[PDB]
Amino acid sequence: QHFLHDSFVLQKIVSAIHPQKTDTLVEIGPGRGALTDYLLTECDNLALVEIDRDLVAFLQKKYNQQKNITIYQNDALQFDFSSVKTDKPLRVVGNLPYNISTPLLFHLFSQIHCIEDMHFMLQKEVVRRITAEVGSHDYGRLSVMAQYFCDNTYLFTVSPQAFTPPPRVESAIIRLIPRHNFTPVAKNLDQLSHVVKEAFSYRRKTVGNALKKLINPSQWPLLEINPQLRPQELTVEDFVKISNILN
Repeated sequence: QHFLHDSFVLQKIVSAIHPQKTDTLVEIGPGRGALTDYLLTECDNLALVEIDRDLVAFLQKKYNQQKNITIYQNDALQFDFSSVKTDKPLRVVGNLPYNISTPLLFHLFSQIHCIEDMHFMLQKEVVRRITAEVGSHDYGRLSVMAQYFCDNTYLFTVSPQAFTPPPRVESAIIRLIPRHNFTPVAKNLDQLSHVVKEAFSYRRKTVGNALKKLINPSQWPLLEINPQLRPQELTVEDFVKISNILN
């Protein structure tokens, strides 16, 4: 676990989020509450989600007199964010390890109607992948799903020296904002997830070969997609189009 301790970074995070007392926030991976201590004065309610028993015990001692802090000892990967009963979508924030980043994001996406926006500290590489340009070596399954669900923005890089103990690599803050008002929509989100997972299973296949069990040769022209391209060359809407012809 890497705990953020640099006050400049911490304040920079608060500024990016711009918490308001209208807001209900959920912080995943609060650590010692370094960021929490800034946030609790700026919002209506702040729920902390953490699986570690010792961390939670420390947090409970720290915040049991704090009216607007609520603490959940739960697995964030299984957490039902709709169980935080409030009138408005939640603002999610947090500090995530690499190994849990994709599954936590996908989990949040599956409940995205519950979520106003997200600000996370992640390993810089993950942020690059989330915000990757079509065609790049960083553009893959994570890129495609995250960019289908959200408009995503790299905000700034954070050096290892900001954390205790320090990570081995650069970190970064990313903003993800659920999209609305776009067309075409994927009519079936499971179909979309399957198409994209299959497409990127073997990155060096042509998409035609990758998806040969799903799309036959006569269908590629209907999608106006060149099946000789590798999947990394397809746009998010290309994948949405693939998904929709299957439903």
